[PDB]
This record gives sequence, structure tokens and C-alpha cells, in this order.
Amino acid sequence: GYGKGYLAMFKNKKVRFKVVNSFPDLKVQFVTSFPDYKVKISNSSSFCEETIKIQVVTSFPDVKLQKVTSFGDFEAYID
Repeated sequence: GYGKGYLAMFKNKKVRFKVVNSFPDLKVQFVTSFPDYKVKISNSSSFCEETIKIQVVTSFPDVKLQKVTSFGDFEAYID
């Protein structure tokens, strides 16, 4: 699927993360330290640039995300 750098295209934008179990666009591991990107999670589904299918994993992810409340690389609404 997508590579590590894909999310770099959404600097200061909002995307939609759709949780899947099979065939994701990105395998995502959520971490509290040393992420590839900082993501702010939103409570609103509006103004999402694009839908990215993510599968949450605990080992060997395509990308590591750290949830933050302020100063994120991008925003994501999860469903």
C-alpha cells in the first residue's frame, strides 16, 4: 500500500482514518515516543481531505503515530 512518506503530503491538513482489519492503506502503530508523525485526533468528520484505511498494529508498522493534542503534523478523524 502507501509508504511512510505519504502522510507528509497532509501537513497542516485533515484526513479520515478508517479502521480496517484486512488490506489497509497503512499499518499504523500508535506510540507515546519516537513517532514518524505527530497526529491530532479530531472529534469532527468535516473537511477531511481524503480517506486512508489504517490497520492498527503492535509490531512492524508502515508508520508510527503519536497522538498529540496541540502541534501536530496533521489532523485525523477516526471511524
